[PDB]
Amino acid sequence: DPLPFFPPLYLGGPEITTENCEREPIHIPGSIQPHGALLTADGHSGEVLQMSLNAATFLGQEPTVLRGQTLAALLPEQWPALQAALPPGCPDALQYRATLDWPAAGHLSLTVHRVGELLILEFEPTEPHALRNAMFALESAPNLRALAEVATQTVRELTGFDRVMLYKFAPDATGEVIAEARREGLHAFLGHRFPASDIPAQARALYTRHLLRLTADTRAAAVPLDPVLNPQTNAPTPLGGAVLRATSPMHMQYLRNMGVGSSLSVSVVVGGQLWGLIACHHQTPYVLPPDLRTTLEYLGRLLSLQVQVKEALEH
Amino acid sequence: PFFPPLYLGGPEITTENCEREPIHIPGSIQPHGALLTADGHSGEVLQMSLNAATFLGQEPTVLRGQTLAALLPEQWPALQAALPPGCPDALQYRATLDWPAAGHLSLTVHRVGELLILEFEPTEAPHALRNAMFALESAPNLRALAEVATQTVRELTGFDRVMLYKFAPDATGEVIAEARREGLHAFLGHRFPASDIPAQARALYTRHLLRLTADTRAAAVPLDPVLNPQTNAPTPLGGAVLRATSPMHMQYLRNMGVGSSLSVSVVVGGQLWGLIACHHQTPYVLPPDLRTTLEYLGRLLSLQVQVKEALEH
Ligand SMILES: *C/C=C1/C(=C/c2[nH]c(/C=C3[NH+]=C(/C=C4\NC(=O)C(C=C)=C4C)C(C)=C\3CCC(=O)O)c(CCC(=O)O)c2C)NC(=O)[C@H]1C
Ligand SMILES: *C/C=C1/C(=C/c2[nH]c(/C=C3[NH+]=C(/C=C4\NC(=O)C(C=C)=C4C)C(C)=C\3CCC(=O)O)c(CCC(=O)O)c2C)NC(=O)[C@H]1C
Repeated sequence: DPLPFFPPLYLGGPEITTENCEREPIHIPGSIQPHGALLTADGHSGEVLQMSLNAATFLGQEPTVLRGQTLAALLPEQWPALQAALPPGCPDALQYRATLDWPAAGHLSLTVHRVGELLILEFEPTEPHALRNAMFALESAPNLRALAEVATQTVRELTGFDRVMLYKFAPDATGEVIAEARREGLHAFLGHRFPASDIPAQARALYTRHLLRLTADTRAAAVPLDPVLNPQTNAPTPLGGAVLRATSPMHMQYLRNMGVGSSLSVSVVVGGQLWGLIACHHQTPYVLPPDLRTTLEYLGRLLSLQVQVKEALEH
Repeated sequence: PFFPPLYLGGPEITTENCEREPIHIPGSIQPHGALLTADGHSGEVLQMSLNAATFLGQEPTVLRGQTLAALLPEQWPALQAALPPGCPDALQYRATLDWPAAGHLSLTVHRVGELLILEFEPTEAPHALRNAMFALESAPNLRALAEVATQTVRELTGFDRVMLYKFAPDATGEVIAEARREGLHAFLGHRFPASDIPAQARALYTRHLLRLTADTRAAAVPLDPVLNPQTNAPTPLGGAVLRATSPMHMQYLRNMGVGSSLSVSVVVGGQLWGLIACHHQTPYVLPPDLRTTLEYLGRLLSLQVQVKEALEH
């Protein structure tokens, strides 16, 4: 039965059990994963409102100094570019990316998107023809099976992940592993099917709009935003569009129990519906840098197109 | 059918026999790169472009005996695996060579039956592609998508004019969006007859998705031999971007005052929906890595055109 979200934990909401799965407001956890930092800022003035508690250590500045400046002063070269790329009223799915040379922290990748009157800024550390070669190989795959196999093998070669599966949704939202590339010694998940509650309904809706999400370390504690609520609204900060957003504790226990240290997945979206997932596992924690993740994002789109094409060749 | 090419004493091309020019077998290439053909098994260099000596820095005869194994040691096994016998002519493999004579070359290979076609071009060596991809996806409708696409391509390439040219059901073409330098004529809204892009050229554009003319006044460079030794027949060059452009179509560019021209197929439901069409007033060799960006954009636009057309119908 579909039911509306509970309030999050920090607003006195209940703790999540197997009973109330579909009602966890996973998009507003009030916290991020510790391998990057996040700031929120007023979309018109550029006043800095919220920051992750670890921000001082990524950005090399005291909180009170950060919060006391506008983005115009903090990001003089990027602030006008942000404002042109992310105009008021734009969708929350639109992202702008730049690379910064920050004194204390080396090269940072900056990813920005806009939710209403809020700008959300994510900072992460950042670092030949493999993509072009893959694009052509995907297109020349003769059928859906060969496409799925080429796609899994390519992603594994690009990333070094221990296990890469193509996980396809059935009409009842159960899912099945239809191809996989895996490290020697791992047991096969090929042909196994998994029940529709394994990836509940509010996560599938979110995965149709925001196409990549990850868990770099399944044992890492989440880092709170400070303050936790958006001071504009005294309400929760929407993080569904932020790759740094903390992962559901329910989902992290599910991965730990499987022996997974690091998890990543790309959505494959066909005709406006979530067709499947490029799902990756690593046994140890593992951070895939932003520019490599971009390659996977591009492959997500290519695969969406090629899945349509291969399936049309099939009636 | 097709007329024989000129160099096999076929008729010269007019506006009476527009549909019958064998644009895939011109026997020559554009001079900003070099092409070798080679045997699929032996790696034996069978044809070369008369200009190969320039790019490769090799005494002419040296090449036309040697083997790819010898000539490209690191690459030759990769090719063997990447382009297995029986693969499609559409499948391409690329690498960057740090080659003694020329700082860096791009190498592009595909296979047509028993022949490997190798293309060499100068090359080199950020977020504009990722930023463009998200911009295309958030365009609210087909019109805005067209506008974003043309603007994005112009910004990435510096081309004087970028158009989105859409085919009607009878192959009548219409410029539905345009991004252009100040002080050019506007081709926005204009329609053009179907024979401007003749049937045999639309079929080729459905399979091989990027073509260009780097300099509309440059002479083609012959293949030597012109005929493939294997077959004593013309080498198919339809999947080669270095392939010489139809003199008929270069005359049409010169008469417009274009000095360089590039397009990308937008393919939807197995059919040619439209072209990303680019103009430069002067000669312009777009480097291979930037062309790759446009090739990606072509696929992304193909996806988004279907998405956007579905939310009208
Ligand atoms: C009562 C709650 C439960 C629950 C919640 C939940 N699950 C996700 C997301 C995912 N669950 C996945 C499950 C699988 N992993 C596999 O390897 C297989 C099969 C081989 C299955 C079925 C997957 C793949 C995802 C997507 C993310 C990923 O790829 O790692 C969420 C949302 C997480 C978030 O967005 O932060 C939630 C809340 N899952 C259950 O099984 C029950 C106990
Ligand atoms: C007797 C045959 C004729 C003919 C042949 C021909 N045309 C092409 C390719 C193209 N023609 C194009 C025409 C236009 N360019 C524009 O900018 C506009 C309008 C604003 C039109 C109508 C285009 C866009 C192409 C595609 C290639 C490109 O982007 O430059 C070929 C194929 C050449 C090749 O692939 O090597 C041929 C044989 N064109 C005619 O107009 C008649 C006279």
